[PDB]
Amino acid sequence: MHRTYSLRNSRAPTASQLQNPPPPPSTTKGRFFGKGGLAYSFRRSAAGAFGPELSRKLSQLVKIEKNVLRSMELTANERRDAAKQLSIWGLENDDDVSDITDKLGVLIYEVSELDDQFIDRYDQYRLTLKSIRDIEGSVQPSRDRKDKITDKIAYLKYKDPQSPKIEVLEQELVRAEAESLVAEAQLSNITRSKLRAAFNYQFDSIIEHSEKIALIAGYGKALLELLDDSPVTPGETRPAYDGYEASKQIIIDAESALNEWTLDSAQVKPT
Amino acid sequence: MHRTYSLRNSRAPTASQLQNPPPPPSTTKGRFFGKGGLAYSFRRSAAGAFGPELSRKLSQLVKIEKNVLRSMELTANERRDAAKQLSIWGLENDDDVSDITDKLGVLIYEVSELDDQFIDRYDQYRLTLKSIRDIEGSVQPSRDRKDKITDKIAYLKYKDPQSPKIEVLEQELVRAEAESLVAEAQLSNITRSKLRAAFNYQFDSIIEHSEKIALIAGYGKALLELLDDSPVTPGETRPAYDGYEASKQIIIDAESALNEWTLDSAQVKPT
Amino acid sequence: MHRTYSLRNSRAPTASQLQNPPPPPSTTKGRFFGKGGLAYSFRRSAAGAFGPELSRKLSQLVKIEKNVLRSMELTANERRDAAKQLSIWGLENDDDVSDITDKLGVLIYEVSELDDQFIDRYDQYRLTLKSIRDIEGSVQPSRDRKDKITDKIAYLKYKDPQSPKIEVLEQELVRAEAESLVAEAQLSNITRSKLRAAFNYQFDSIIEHSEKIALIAGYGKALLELLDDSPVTPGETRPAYDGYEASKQIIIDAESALNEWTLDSAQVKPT
Repeated sequence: MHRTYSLRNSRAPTASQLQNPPPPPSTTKGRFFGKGGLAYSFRRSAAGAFGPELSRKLSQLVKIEKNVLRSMELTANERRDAAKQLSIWGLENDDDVSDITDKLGVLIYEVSELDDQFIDRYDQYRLTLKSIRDIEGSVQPSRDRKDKITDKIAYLKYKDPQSPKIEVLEQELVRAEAESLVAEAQLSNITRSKLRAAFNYQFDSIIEHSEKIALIAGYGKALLELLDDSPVTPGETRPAYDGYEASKQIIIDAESALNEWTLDSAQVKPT
Repeated sequence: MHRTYSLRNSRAPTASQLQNPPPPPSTTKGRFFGKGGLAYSFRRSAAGAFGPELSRKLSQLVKIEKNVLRSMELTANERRDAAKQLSIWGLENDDDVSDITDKLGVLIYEVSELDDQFIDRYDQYRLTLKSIRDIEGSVQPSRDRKDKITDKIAYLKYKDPQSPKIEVLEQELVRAEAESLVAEAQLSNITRSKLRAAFNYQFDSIIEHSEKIALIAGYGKALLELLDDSPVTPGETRPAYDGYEASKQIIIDAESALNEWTLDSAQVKPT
Repeated sequence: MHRTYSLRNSRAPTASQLQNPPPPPSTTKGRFFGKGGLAYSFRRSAAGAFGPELSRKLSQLVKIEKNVLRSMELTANERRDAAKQLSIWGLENDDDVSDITDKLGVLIYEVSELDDQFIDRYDQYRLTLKSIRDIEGSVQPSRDRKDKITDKIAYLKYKDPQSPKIEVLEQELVRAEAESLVAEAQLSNITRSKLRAAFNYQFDSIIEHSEKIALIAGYGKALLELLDDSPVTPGETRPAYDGYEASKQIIIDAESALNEWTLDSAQVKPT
């Protein structure tokens, strides 16, 4: 988060924000529950009511992550349709305009397919989170039994300190305690391992997607440079278009670079 | 109290009062019962009517202390709101003015949170007072029984000095007396211990809060020094503001000093 | 604010918080509107509805500050009553206990009177804020007239560009603009001056109050040291109390130090 020490819900402008004023807030921000509907909210609340207490939060996280994946795939499909129909509109235009919008449509198609691949990786990470949820929520009943048996032992001791069940219940409490402390140890180990692996995978997918999208954007801007933005004076003829070969090579190079990209090929250097 | 030997309800001016004349009395001192309402007064009176006689005063003290804590938390919340909305007003002003009032709002926010922490400590001390009230008010019925039984013994002796109940009642009086004198001894011991511990805790919290507020005030005055109070002549332009970094470091240092403060780090030296 | 970069509504423990675990949250935090009543809320909302737009926020700040002052004076009076009745309870106790609680009552009385003095200073600062509110809210109608006249000029120009009123209205717009830009300049100057002076006064009062309360707390802890916390074994006699002279000199020294305190005598050194 970028907030400086102030009560303001506004952050100090960065270098990009200093370069130009930020655009006004989106006009599509309507008034609603802030999420669109209620069925997924009911699912989330059910995850927050019925599940075991100590696993309830992680089950809710898994459900919300599934919602995020659903929304991401839906918006990727919608972006694909938008690119297709944008190029459809650009078909009946100037030949230069038609070619430029067609190539932009292909680039957005690549962006959509890369989004789909990142979505598959994101679902793999979500499955890992589901696995850690499962193991930890199945290790919870050990401590549940420990708490129940210690409460029963306290109640029996208060009611009848000389009851014969005291010794056997004490052995059982010891046994659940040996079952439980070291189970906590194993749970911590597996939680650390699974969390580290899943988040490393997720961040590798994130950086790969970001770098591929950045390369696509750079190639698209270089190809936009090809577009002739010089206006033609009223009443004049249309100059001939000869950018088929240049955009031809540009899209060829974009595909070649996308094939060539590797995890080590990432040029992002954190400091 | 600062009153010198005079009938005056006025005290000799101190060095601070000698430096400048004291401000006139507050204009918000309206006419009322002096406390605002009646429900808490009814609660206090009920504490002063229904409880056991010797514990009634301490129960009243606990109730009044709860009232004080309620008022303190309410005024802390109101001060927080005042700081927020003051900085809100200062948003639409000069950039230097906006920054200075924003940082002042953060400082008052820190003052409010420190007040909340002191309030938690004060409630812990109030709980200790409640504990001493409970033990002492539960030890009162021992002396109540002693007084009742000695009155009964005197009445029986006057009515019938040869009654057979005289001997058994005398044994019971002895027994309550052995129950009561040493109970007074234990009550004195526990009262001393609890009072000393609770008041030491309260005074430690008080000095910690005072020192933190003093550091906040000093940093705030040093930051007010950053404000450009030089007036600009009519019709002239606004000089550029460059105090972001200086206040940046000032608030950083204030937070660092607040973290660094310890009980031994207090620089107040009573003589 | 002490929050580190995390979504947690919890701050990293400081040195004092590292020394001992923080006390649990206060048990007096009931369920209500969070402020106690509704009449002051109605007053605040009226300040936020009826006043001029650009002065509405500052008028609300003044009203909320008046509420804060009212609450502070009420809680100071309640603390005074609490100290008095605490010493009242301590009257019927051990002679050492009676003396120690009486002196503690005097110390809390001093704290209350210092709170009253700080309240007077705080009301002076609030009056300064009221003054800046008044001048700025009275300079707002100049820009109000400027906006009204420019809207009227635009409407007249659209309706009839050749209307004779165009020239006179244009002169009037120029005149309000000469009235308004330099009025903005003067408003910025007076706002800077008043804000700096008022906040310097407020912070001086704050640091003075904090230092006096810290000295009171230190003297009170040194006097608590005088209390004999050694328990007496059951069945034994009460050792004689001889702490009249020591507490005598301690309270004398506390009064002398309170008289001796000056603004320059403050030992708080911000870094």
